[PDB]
Amino acid sequence: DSCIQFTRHASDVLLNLNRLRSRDILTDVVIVVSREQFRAHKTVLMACSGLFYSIFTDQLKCNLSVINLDPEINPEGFCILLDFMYTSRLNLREGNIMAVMATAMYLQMEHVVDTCRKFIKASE
Amino acid sequence: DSCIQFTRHASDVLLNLNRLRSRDILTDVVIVVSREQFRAHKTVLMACSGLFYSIFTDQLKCNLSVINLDPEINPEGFCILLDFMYTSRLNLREGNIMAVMATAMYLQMEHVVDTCRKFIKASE
Amino acid sequence: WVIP
Amino acid sequence: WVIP
Ligand SMILES: O=C1Cc2cc(Nc3ncncc3Cl)ccc2N1
Ligand SMILES: O=C1Cc2cc(Nc3ncncc3Cl)ccc2N1
Ligand SMILES: [Cl-]
Ligand SMILES: [Cl-]
Repeated sequence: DSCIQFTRHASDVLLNLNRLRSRDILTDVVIVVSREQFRAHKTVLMACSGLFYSIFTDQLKCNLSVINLDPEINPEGFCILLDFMYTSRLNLREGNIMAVMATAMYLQMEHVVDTCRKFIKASE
Repeated sequence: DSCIQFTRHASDVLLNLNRLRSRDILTDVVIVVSREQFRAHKTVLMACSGLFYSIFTDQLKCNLSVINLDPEINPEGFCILLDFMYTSRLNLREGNIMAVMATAMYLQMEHVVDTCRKFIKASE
Repeated sequence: WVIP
Repeated sequence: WVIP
């Protein structure tokens, strides 16, 4: 086509979605991790994670307001990944990299799994 | 902080939200324009438009599944702006610029209003 | 704004 | 990935 494109549009949309999350506006699901609860928007979770995409396209699960993750999932690792979903920023540190990579593998967030693998390989 | 950032994350999120819109997945509102109906996600509409942000933060309207726009709004102008919200791409043409600018002013999409004003000024 |  |  002959469209023009606003370079900062996608980033501005994501910043506003994160502002809605902060203020708990139109959040439609609670993700439960080892008795730690995280409110989010189903559409953002689906756009970022192969696992949530599969969950919320299921005819029965699409209607659930609460999702319980596998008990092996670390709440801090989940929190870091939820922040990444809404900001593009990943708080990757020596002390959390193993939990973050394990959580990203479970959530099916291929780009996060890739950078964790590379950061681990650099330290060996 | 000491975060790393994935450059293409915001664009990838928006592309996936547009794929959900195309497949009518988790759309939670119908926007009615001169008897033309457009399904969308409330959160994406709020992230892009000052008008929808005001509508869906209202305690009564946040619960509506149908929103009727002012009868002066042109369905094609709305369609072009809805496409822009989900893609960052604006199909601005000599034949639609007046309807697009009028719709963007009503929806409170300041960056679109800005480029329409500049494109009109260049043709005078 | 840019030409994509 | 970049340093923002
Ligand atoms: O690593 C990843 C990130 C990711 C996101 C999604 N999401 C969607 N895919 C396609 N159409 C719509 C959506 Cl919402 C699916 C798989 C994966 N895998
Ligand atoms: O031109 C524009 C575009 C736009 C978007 C919004 N959205 C939000 N603002 C702040 N926090 C959350 C959201 Cl969702 C408000 C006003 C305008 N004006
Ligand atoms: Cl990812
Ligand atoms: Cl805009």
